[PDB]
Amino acid sequence: DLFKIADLFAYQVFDSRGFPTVACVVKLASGHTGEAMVPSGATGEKEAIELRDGDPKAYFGKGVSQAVQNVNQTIAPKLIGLNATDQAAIDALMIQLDGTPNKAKLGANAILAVSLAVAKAAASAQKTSLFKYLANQVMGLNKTEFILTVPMNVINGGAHADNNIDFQEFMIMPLGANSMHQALKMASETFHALQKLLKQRGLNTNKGDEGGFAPNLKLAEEALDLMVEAIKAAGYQPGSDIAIALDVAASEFYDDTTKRYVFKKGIKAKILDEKEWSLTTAQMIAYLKKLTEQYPIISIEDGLSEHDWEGMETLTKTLGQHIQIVGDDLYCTNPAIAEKGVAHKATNSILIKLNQIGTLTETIKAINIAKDANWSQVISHRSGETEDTTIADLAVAACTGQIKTGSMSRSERIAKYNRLLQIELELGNNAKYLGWNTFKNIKPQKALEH
Amino acid sequence: DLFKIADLFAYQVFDSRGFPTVACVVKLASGHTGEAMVPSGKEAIELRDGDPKAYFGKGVSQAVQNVNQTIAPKLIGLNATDQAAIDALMIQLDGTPNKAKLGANAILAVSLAVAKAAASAQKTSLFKYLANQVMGLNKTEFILTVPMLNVINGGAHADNNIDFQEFMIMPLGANSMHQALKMASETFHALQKLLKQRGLNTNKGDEGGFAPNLKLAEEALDLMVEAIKAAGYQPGSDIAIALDVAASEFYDDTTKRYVFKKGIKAKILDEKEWSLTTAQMIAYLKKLTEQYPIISIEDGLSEHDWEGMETLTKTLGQHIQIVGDDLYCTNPAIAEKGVAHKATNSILIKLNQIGTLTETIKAINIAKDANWSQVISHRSGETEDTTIADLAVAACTGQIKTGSMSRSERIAKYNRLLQIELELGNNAKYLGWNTFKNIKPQKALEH
Repeated sequence: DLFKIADLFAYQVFDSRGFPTVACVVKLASGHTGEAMVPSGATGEKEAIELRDGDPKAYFGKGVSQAVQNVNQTIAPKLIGLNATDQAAIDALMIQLDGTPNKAKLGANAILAVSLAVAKAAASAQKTSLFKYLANQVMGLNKTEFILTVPMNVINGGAHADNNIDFQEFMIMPLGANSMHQALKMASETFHALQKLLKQRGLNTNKGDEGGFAPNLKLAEEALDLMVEAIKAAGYQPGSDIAIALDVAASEFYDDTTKRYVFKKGIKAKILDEKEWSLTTAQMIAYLKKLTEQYPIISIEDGLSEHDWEGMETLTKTLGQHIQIVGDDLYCTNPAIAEKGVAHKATNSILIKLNQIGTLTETIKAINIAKDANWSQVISHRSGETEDTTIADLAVAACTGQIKTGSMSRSERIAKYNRLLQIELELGNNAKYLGWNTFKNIKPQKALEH
Repeated sequence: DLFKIADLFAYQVFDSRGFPTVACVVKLASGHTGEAMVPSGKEAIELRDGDPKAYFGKGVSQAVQNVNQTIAPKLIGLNATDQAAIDALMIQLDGTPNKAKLGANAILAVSLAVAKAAASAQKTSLFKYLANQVMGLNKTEFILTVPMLNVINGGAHADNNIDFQEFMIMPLGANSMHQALKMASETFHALQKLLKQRGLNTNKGDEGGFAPNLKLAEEALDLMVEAIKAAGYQPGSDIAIALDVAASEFYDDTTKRYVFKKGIKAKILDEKEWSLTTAQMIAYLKKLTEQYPIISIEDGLSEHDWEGMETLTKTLGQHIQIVGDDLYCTNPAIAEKGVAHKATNSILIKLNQIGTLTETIKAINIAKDANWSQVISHRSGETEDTTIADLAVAACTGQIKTGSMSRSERIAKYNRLLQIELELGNNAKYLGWNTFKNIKPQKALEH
């Protein structure tokens, strides 16, 4: 049998931050192999459980030897002999074998490593690109033409940034391009113009975890002004060529005592008055609205707190007809929660993080829930990434038209972009970069498109 | 036929800094493929377009076209296992001494992709193919690489006032690759905590290290020793230090003095006291190796100071590794002069400085014959390509310089080394302090 699983094993490797993570290798009886690595975030509540050893004498508590052992001694014997193309059955087996909703027994990082390595081995054995295998064998979509991904992080703020800006991610989005190579040209040139801008302002140009900058800026508007200048300096038109996406990460500064959005970093640094910048839900929506009118902002991720479902619904009603409203921590790539988001019209977009849910099959379920709702699906990296490029093939296979996988530095990000270049080249006329037409969940304002 | 080249193409990709570089894909008649990408830093010429409309002039579409229009048609039908012939043909196809016509980035991409395709067609690991087919070494047991990891940056492209370029930890006390990287990982995280406590920036330089606003090289070395201890390890016996001084960057050819220009311009150093003769520079490096557990010095004197390099190698080289990097530029003809003059006891091997795999192996074997070590090295602009890990294992150099413990253009090499160690089992050995055959380390340092 060409697809029978012959060997399966896991071992500890490192992510892009130097923390341990899980690698898994699947070997088929034909000799073909698949290999996958698991990313890691900077710990959500509804996320599937990332299993860490918590030994203070080993990797400052972040070892993954227990997850690795769960693959080698618990999962692997159950999967030997199975046809590797039976993705849904193999994921179901691991789901039942863990037996908990959040994969706390085996660890989502054990399960996902196997889930992805099995698909890669099958794709190898079918002698086909991973994106074609995922599209046409796993998802059964019978596609010959594929949609390439408009990419969206060049300036950081928030909980893990060294500066006093409360929003978490400021991203550029080259929607005016008509090919993946032109989109990455736009992104590369804008990134390097931004680096020159920051350097001559006297700001630090060392790289944050996702390859962007965390300079000592005082205000979100100062970051947004600099991105507009970088776009212009690179020779492009803000909005029509390169737009802006935000990851507000509002859960991080939502004050649960007062039910207000408190811009705590700017307040504490004496940049912001504490009363003026302690915002009601209504005032926070009005502020996000204002930014979308002052700047070419096309997408807002986690603009309100995950505890503020009523506000999220109001935001999507107010702004979502023309602005992409992305739910990330709102759903945690959980199909059951995404369905509730669809019913309530909480967002018009979902951020898809493989390791937040833990199997490829469930991730595809979440993607299809969004598709049925005419939401966009933004396939996403984590702050701790690897050289693994699975999310590039996944985003192309599901024709999401959008990916969030980092800045234009650090090859745990760049490798996804290089993989997308290769996919575009391999497909030729069968690849389409839709640009502004990539959105099916919103109607972008014509003034913004051009 | 199994190894016949059927198709071959290049295309433009991005390195770890966001700048264009060359990728090449080789497909064989048997359907097997190899793919490589080229890093970017007397070197062979890296060919850039110079078009201001595109990538601030740093496009590589001419190199890409040179592969597609010039090299590819000449390699169709050739045996991909004949690395020496394919490399010789590309060298003649270029026709210049420094690959200025086709570009070293065009030629190296093909050179590497051909070898990976042949290894794929042989159903063998790349390091085994390189060792037993390309280098004909008939090896079953391999030496793993002691890494030297750049954790603090200075010099030309760091935004601080330190003149020395790279400050590196080296986990020589480990007895496995995975234990070596445990030591590296834990020390790197400890250093990060220490920098934050001191109010210093912890975002990353190009090679994944830190570039904090430090005033003296001794400050960086102090922090590294503290981080080693804070991680629970012994400076020296567990984790030693390697330097890349990059002295060529601040050697003043007019006065023949090593002028610590960054520290002088920042009013940290008095210009008279820190404009050092060759003898004072050697005396300074010697003192550093006495105050700090430094086991290796790269480019401690200028490439224009061969007499100095010979004196440094005779003064410290008995027990300190002295690495020639820009002194040789991975050039076999220049390496042979280094051997005859005993300029160093080690050579830094950069594939894209010379431009083919065959010439790189020639440089390595020249060093092997002189009882030098070979340090297989990354460039500051790397890719997710992990060729240097397999090359360093194939040649049993026992040493690699491929970055800090962050950014996966560095980490990918370490992950590949972990995979190689796991694959080989008892056929892999991490030699630790015994990895050095070119020096006899001081027992005080390694005990």
